[PDB]
Amino acid sequence: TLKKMLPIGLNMCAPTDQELITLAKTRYALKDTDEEVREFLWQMALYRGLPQEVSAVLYHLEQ
Amino acid sequence: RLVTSPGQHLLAPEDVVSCCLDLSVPSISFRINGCPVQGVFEAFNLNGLFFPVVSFSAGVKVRFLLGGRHGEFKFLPPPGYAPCHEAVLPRERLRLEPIKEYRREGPRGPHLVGPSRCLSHTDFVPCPVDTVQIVLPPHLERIREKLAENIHELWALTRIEQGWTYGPVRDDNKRLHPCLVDFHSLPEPERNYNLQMSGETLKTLLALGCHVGMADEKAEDNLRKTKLPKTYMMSNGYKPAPLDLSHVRLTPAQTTLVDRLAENGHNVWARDRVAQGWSYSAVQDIPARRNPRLVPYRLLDEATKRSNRDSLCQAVRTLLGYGYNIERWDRVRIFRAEKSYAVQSGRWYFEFEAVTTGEMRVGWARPELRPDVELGADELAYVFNGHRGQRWHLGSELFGRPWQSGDVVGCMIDLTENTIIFTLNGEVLMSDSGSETAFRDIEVGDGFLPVCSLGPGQVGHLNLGQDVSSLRFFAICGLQEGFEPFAINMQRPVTTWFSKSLPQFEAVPLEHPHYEVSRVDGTVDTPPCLRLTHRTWGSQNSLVEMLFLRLSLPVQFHQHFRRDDPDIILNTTTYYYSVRVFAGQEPSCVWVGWVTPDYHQHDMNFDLTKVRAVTVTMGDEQGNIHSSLKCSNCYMVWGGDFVSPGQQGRISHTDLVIGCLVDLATGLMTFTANGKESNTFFQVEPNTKLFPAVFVLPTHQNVIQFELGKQKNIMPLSAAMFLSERKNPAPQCPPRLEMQMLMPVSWSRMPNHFLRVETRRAGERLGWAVQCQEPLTMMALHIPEENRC
Amino acid sequence: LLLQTNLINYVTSIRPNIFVGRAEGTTQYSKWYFEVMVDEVVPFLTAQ
Amino acid sequence: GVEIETISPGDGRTFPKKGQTCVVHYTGMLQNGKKFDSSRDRNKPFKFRIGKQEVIKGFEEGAAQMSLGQRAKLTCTPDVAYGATGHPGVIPPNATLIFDVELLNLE
Repeated sequence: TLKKMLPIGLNMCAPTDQELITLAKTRYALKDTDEEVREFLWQMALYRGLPQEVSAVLYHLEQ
Repeated sequence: RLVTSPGQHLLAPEDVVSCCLDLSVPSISFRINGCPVQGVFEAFNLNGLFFPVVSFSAGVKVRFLLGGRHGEFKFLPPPGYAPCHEAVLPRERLRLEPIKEYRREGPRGPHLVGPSRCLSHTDFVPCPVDTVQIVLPPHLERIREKLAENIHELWALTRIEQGWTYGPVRDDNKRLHPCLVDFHSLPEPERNYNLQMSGETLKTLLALGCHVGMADEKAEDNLRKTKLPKTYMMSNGYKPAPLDLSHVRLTPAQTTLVDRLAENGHNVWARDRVAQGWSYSAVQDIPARRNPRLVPYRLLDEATKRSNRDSLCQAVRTLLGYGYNIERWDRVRIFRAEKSYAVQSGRWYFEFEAVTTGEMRVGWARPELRPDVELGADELAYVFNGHRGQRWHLGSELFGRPWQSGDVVGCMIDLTENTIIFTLNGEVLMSDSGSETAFRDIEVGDGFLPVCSLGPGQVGHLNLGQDVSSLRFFAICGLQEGFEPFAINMQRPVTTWFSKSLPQFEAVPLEHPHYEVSRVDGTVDTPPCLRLTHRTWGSQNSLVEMLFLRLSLPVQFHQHFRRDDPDIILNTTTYYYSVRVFAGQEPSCVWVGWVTPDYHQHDMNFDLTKVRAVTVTMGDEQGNIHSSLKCSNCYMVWGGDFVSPGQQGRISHTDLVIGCLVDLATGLMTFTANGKESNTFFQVEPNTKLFPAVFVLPTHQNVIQFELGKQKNIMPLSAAMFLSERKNPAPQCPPRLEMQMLMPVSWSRMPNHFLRVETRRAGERLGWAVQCQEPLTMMALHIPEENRC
Repeated sequence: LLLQTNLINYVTSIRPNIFVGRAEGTTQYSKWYFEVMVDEVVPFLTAQ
Repeated sequence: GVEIETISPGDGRTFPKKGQTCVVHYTGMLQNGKKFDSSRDRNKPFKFRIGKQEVIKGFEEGAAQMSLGQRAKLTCTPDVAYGATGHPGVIPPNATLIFDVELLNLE
């Protein structure tokens, strides 16, 4: 519906966690519960210049 | 060419060079240290404008001296020559600039520059409407009188406001004027002049196409006059009383007529003054008859234009008071990335900044883009235009909104979804349908490259993102979506190519839409031939325009000048060539001859008077001339010289054959037509290269044929082009010999570094200064047969 | 026959913004004059 | 013989004498305008002794008439330089040579 705020959420996570984001995206592909997934466990230069839950959103929007 | 001077040497420090130009009888002369040089240029073309120029390489320092307060001359100019500083236009200021640049240095980086508008020598001749025969209609005679009366009242009021008072003899110090009287009390000749001027305002309105006619018959008796206080009264009892026109409002069409009326008056005045021998000059000289305002109205200063417009506007309000009603080819430049940088996958982003608002275009292009087609007019590019929000790919569509100075456009391409997106100042541009993407469903093909196009007088800046911190709106839109700068992780700046508008000769493509070239073998009675034909002469989409064709290989003259029987033909050194024009093609539209390696004129109105030519004359100290040489780059003859007298057009269906003969040992070139001699001949210097060439304008299905034949005791052309065939009298056409045609534009590579040149005003006495210090070098590849680098 | 190679220098040109021409009925004068002074020059900064 | 034209004037008093050594910078091209040699490319001045048949005739005759610091141009006819045999792979037979010579130092 209204996903103009997705970049704001994406800005919260550092690029290093990118490899995590896809991995959990597979767990929601198996219809796993949120609690289990929580239990189941130059870009940097620009990120450092400034003073999980997202993967569910991308997985849901992938449909 | 060498010249004689007292104490000859190459230019050295403390030398002074003086240049003199005489437009009358084209003449250019030089003096060094006050001693004249014994050589002159003359008899050159006169179209266009002339300017001084100095050319140099690294490691020089010079100063320009132009006279006046821009550098004092070290020697007295010849008696009739004027200083250059007098030639500055009223709207401009003196400065130093380069010639036809396409790049500039800026604060945040280099700027790209489009073509520059320039004046022409026909912009200095005034052309009035010439409405002499025009005669004011009878129904406008009353208003002519009333108009003159009010113009007088207004004039008198202005004088009186500025302290003028009546006296019988004009005195400009005491501000006494005899015309400060009632209109009816002026001397008859002055009244008549005023009536003539009023009538010519009316006649000029009519010549400009105005409809002038009575509309409100009540308006006149409702007019009132301005009532001035007694302090505006002259000693003779006269007090001006101009009409109160405060209620009158010019319509837009009437304002435009005021504006148009003025220019015509200034132009006719300027033409009248020029007819008596006056001229323009930045400084006034009454005895020399030079005035600082003798230019056409377009080039005048704003203050003078407004001052001239004021009186005409006043007259227009007065007239409306009485109830009357009155009712490619260097036009664009294209820059693009190099072919090696084409991308076939990923998501990419770059930025473009518009320094000026105008006709500019930006987007993505295919590697095989053409230089002579407008950007986006075909299927090879996807482009956004900001002057008027539009998107271009195989057509024009409305899109986005217009930009302003300093705006930044971000271009993004996605090759996973095959989409193209444009953003303006971080805001995504969308069409009327509300779609976010500008283009979709794009086939990858070979890849895409950044491309931009600039019109006349425009300036722009391009950023491919070598430094991420330099981008301004990348983080706002594009960073989180997964887009990357185009030039990231690159050690050196990206190489750029641009469109160069210099005509060059190129081979005819094997699949050209309109033209076809055929090779014909030699029979028992015919020589080998190269024939040209038109493919679509009669169709609706036919293309008809001038054609400049030449052969591929040249002939060269020697270093020194000093039924066939073999004894004559083995040492003849004379060569022959032929051209056949078929019946149906008008012989009045064909020029035949030779060209030099440096012909670059793509002219659509070609004529034998357009050929560049010059004469260099050498003389002695006592005034005796030693030699005079003529230089040109085209030696041709016109077909119309060989048409039959009184011929009724192309009614006669007969072919025409023109032959050319050259002597490589004496430098003499001659022509024959239908076996008859011609009076034209040419003489050239040793060590010269020549190419056979034909200029044509098609008028029939079959146009022309090159014939490599042979005459008695004269060798064919093949014996002059190829070394192994130097003694073979049998004509032949090897595969290396082919026909070429002239092309207007091409591609060129931009250098990586440029010379640094500094200019400044050295001083009021010293003049202007130019200086260059840092050397630069390049590696050049040379093609010998075309004499090119 | 074979393509040639060499090393060459860059050159450039400089002009003022004064323009002069001739035509029928033109408003411009016909004769002009100007001067140039040389202060410094290095005969061989490079091999050329 | 050889023709000499002055490009830049020199001392005008000192001339090469017998037994001395001349140090020069030169550039040689064919009559057609094609360069074939240059000592400035190698960045080392050329040094030769006059009268010991070390170089071709025309170069020596041209250098004999130049003063110290002068810069001039020389022209050599085929019968003076390499004749009708030429220089195999460099100079074609029967070629006229043009040189641009600057005289730097003597002995």
